[PDB]
Amino acid sequence: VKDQQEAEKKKVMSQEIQEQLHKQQEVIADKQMSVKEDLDKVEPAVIEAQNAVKSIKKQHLVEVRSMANPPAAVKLALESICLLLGESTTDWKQIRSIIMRENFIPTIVNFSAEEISDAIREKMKKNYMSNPSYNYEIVNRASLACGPMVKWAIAQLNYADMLKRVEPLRNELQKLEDDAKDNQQKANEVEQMI
Repeated sequence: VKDQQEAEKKKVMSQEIQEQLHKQQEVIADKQMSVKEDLDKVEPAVIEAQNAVKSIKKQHLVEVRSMANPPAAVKLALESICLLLGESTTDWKQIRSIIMRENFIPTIVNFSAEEISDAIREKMKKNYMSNPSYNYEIVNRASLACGPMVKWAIAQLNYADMLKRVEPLRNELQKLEDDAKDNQQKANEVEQMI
């Protein structure tokens, strides 16, 4: 009778612990659903960036390849994507060689800034946050040859700010979803033990 009273006290404590773990799991599941909405926003923003990538004309790329003395606005617009791939050269005679090469088109197709280094991106942020060319009005006025590709560059830098935010949010979600599932399994195991 004393051993059964001690086991009954241990069972009531484990019952209260199992209730607290079930409430903690429900709070974790609510936090997981809130970061899931953030993850859905980031996935549509990535999809919009991919749609901007698809919005490329083959003719518009070679207008840049056939341009020998361009407006200074479109010259800076290609300097935006020059160092994105990692070319520090700024002369137009020398930078038209990367534009001229055929490696230039498929690299724009599969491109991701998730793999792009933070340090080079920081250089892409510092230089291009001062640009009149970054303003979608200067490029459009200068040419519609640089309109869509510059629109893709703008999308990508906005995507990188959204991404500092996204790596934090997704890290939170992986932790929140994993903690919610582990808390639910633990809640089931403790309810079975109770």
